[PDB]
Amino acid sequence: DSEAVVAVDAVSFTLLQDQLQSVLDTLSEREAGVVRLRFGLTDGQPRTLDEIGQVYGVTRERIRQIESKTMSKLRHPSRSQVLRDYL
Amino acid sequence: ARSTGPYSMITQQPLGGKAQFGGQRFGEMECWAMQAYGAAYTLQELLTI
Amino acid sequence: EHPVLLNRAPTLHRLGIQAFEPMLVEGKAIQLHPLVCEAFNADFDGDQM
Amino acid sequence: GNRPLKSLSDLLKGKQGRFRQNLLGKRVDYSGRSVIVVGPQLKLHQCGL
DNA sequence: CGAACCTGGTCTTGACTCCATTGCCGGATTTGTATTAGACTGGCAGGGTTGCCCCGAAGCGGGCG
DNA sequence: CGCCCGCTTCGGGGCAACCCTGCCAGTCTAATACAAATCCGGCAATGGAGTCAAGACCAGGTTCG
Ligand SMILES: [Mg+2]
Repeated sequence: DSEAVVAVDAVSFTLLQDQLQSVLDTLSEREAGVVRLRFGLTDGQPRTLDEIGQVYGVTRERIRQIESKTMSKLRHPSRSQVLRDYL
Repeated sequence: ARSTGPYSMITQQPLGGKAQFGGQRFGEMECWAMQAYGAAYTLQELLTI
Repeated sequence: EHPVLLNRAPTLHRLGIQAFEPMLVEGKAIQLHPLVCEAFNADFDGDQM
Repeated sequence: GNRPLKSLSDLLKGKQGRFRQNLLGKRVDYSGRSVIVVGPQLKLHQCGL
């Protein structure tokens, strides 16, 4: 049954979620909120730049600046060695 | 040997034979043997989870 | 200190399943203690457990 | 090929029904087999692996 | 003790690009349905041999209103 | 006269161990004619979503008077 639950990717995915929430908690709060809303990690609904700037009450260019700054922070390998093995 | 491998289609048992992984058939007489010991939890293990 | 079971089909009676403490052995054949051959009805003609 | 078909009553009758084949005796995970050899230096509660 | 700096971002504003997303709109293709006027008129066709057990069905000899 | 029931036989379903080990089975009147549906290919309304350039804006760490 090649669509059955493989039972090792599931626990790898749960460990991915735990480690990913830890690494996203290593940042500040506006940053992690922007990342979680930009990639839908809180409900499965991917919020875009205008919704995020609306729910934070700023402009969308500020949201894109914060997005680029944090995604530059995450590509630093100190925030990345614990996630590199997850591909 | 098998820890977790392929699974059967209609029923959801582990598969069979060294060509796949498969497990060994914990058949009916072995169920009788572990009943006769009185090991109830291990029988529940081997037939559910 | 983590025991395993040793089935031998056909499990005629209650002592076909016993629990042994395992230990690591060079090679690929399960080493069985000789004093349970009478319970397992296991000569060493190529029997598998 | 002139093979009789398998109706609903043939899913339960005989040795290949759900009862004798998949309800009572299941393939299990966390399992394995091998050929056996004599272990005359083992303790009684030990075994090879 | 103050002046001036230059730099950490913080945020906004406007201008521009790109891109999905319907919306027609027309041709291609795909699927369904109908119609063929000489006469034609009751199937192939195969297997199947164990033995034992329990039970239920059909039948035959036995007596009888 | 025809009427009914006790043993006999005929048939019919159920069962006959258990581990591994294997892996994918068949065949002919034949096309037109049309219409609904579907689909797919190409511009054409976008406006939303992203992207950059520029700056205003602070208020704090760095240096000169
Ligand atoms: Mg033997």
